[PDB]
Amino acid sequence: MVVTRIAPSPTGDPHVGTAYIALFNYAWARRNGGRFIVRIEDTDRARYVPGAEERILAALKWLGLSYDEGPDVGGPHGPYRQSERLPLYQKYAEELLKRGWAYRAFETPEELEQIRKEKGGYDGRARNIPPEEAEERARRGEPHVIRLKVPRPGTTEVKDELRGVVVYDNQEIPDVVLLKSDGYPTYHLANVVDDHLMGVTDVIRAEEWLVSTPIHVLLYRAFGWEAPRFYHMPLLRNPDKTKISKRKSHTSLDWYKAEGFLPEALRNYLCLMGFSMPDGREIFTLEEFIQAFTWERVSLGGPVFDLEKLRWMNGKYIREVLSLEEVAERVKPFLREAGLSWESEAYLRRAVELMRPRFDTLKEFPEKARYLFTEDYPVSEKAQRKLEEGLPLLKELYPRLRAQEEWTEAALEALLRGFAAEKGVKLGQVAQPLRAALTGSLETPGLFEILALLGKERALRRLERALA
Ligand SMILES: Nc1ncnc2c1ncn2[C@@H]1O[C@H](COP(=O)(O)OP(=O)(O)OP(=O)(O)O)[C@@H](O)[C@H]1O
Ligand SMILES: [Mg+2]
Repeated sequence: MVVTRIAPSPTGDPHVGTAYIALFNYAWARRNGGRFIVRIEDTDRARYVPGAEERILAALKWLGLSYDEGPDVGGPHGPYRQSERLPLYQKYAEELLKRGWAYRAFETPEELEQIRKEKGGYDGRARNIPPEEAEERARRGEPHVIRLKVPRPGTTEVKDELRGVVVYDNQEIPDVVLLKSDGYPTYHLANVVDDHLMGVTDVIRAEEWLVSTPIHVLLYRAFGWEAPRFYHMPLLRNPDKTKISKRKSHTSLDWYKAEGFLPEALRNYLCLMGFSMPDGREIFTLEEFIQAFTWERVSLGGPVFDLEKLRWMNGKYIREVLSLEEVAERVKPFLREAGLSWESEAYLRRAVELMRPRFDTLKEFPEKARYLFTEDYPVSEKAQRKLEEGLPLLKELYPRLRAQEEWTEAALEALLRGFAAEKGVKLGQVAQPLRAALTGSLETPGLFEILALLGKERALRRLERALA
C-alpha cells in the first residue's frame, strides 16, 4: 500500500510550498487507495513559533486536503512530532556507531573553521580516534556530534522516479552530522528513521532536497532497511525564473486566505504547477485532479507561480464556478471585517450580482462596494473634482429627480436622457457627476442600476448631502 507524508517545520507562516508538496503527496496516496500522514519537524528549538503547527494544519484543511495520521488526529505509529521522539534518534545513532556506520567527532567550531579552510570541508579525521577512546571521551561529557561514516572510497547510486538513476562518487558526499551536540537529530537522520518506522513507501518532496538523497540511501543501507521511492517536485518559480521565496514574495497561505483568495481556486492553481490535464482543462476539482493524476504528466521544468494568473483563476471561480448565493455567503466574513452590515440577504445578493464582474478576490468586494452598505464611504480626489465640475448640472437635475415618480433603471435613464438633450450636453456629462455624488467613486457598475437599488428617498437623501 502507498503511504506518503509531509514533514512541515512550524517555523513561521504556513508556506505555499508546503501546500504544493502536500497536494501531490495527498493525490498520489488517494489515487493508490493508500495513506497520507503528517509529521511535524519541530526539532529547531531556535526557529520554533507557537501556533505555527496549528496554523499549518488548519491551512491544509482549509485547502480541502485531509490526512490520516498526525499530531491532532493521532495514529498507530506516533508520536507525530519529532520533538516527541528525541530518544529514538539517539538510539538509532548509537546503533550506527555500533555498526561502524557513524562516529563521534569532537572538533570545536574554531577547529571546524580551520579544517574547512584547509581541506574544503570536514575531512573525517575523527574516524582515526580509537573507538573506545571516543566512547570514553563522550562518557566523560566532552561535547561532540555523531557523523555518518561514508565509505571512502566508493560510489552511491540513487534513483529519482521522475529523472532516473544518478551515480554519485562518494567524494561528493560528506560525513554529515546526524546527531547534534545538543542531542537533537539533523533532517538526514530524522527523516530516514521516521519514514521507515511510519511505513512511508513514497517520499515526495521539493527538488532542493534531491542532492541530499544519496545520504539517505546510505542511511537506509546502514540500518539494513529498504529505501522508499523518491520523487522530487520541481520548485515553484517567479515569472523571472527565480525560485519563489518567502523573503521575496507572498508565500503565506494565511495571507492568501486573508486577501480573499478561495481555497478551491488556490488548490486548483497549485494543481497546475507540476501537472497538466490531458484535455488541457485548467479549471477542475480536487477529485478530478486525483482521478487524472499520473507522474507521466508532471513537468520537470520549473513551474511559474504567477499571482496574476492566480487572481484570474480566483475571479473565474467567483463568476463561473460558484453560485451567486455561495459567493454572497463567502463575502460575509469580509464585510464584517470591514465593519459593514446588510439589511437583508436579498439586498446582499443584488449587491454581489452587480459587483461580481468587478472583483477577483473576496476582500475587494467590501473595498469596492463600501458605498452600498454604508454612508461612511470614501470619496476619491478624482471623483470630488468631477462632482465639482458638474455641480451646477446636478443642482438643476435634483428637482427633476425629486419630482420623479417612476423610480426604475429605465425611467431614470430616460429622465437623464431628456435632461441632457434639454441642456445641450451628452448623457455622459451628467452621468459622471451623478455617479460621484451617489458613490464617491468614478468606477462602479451601471449608474442607473445603482441609482435605483437604494430607492428614491434613500437616493435623494445621499444626493442632497453631496449637493450641500
Ligand atoms: N520555490 C519553492 N517551491 C517549492 N517548495 C518550496 C519552495 N521554497 C520553499 N519550499 C518549501 O517550503 C517549505 C518552507 O521552506 P522555507 O522556510 O525555506 O521557505 P523559503 O521560501 O525557501 O525561504 P528561504 O528563501 O529563506 O529559504 C519547505 O518544505 C521547502 O522545501
Ligand atoms: Mg528555503
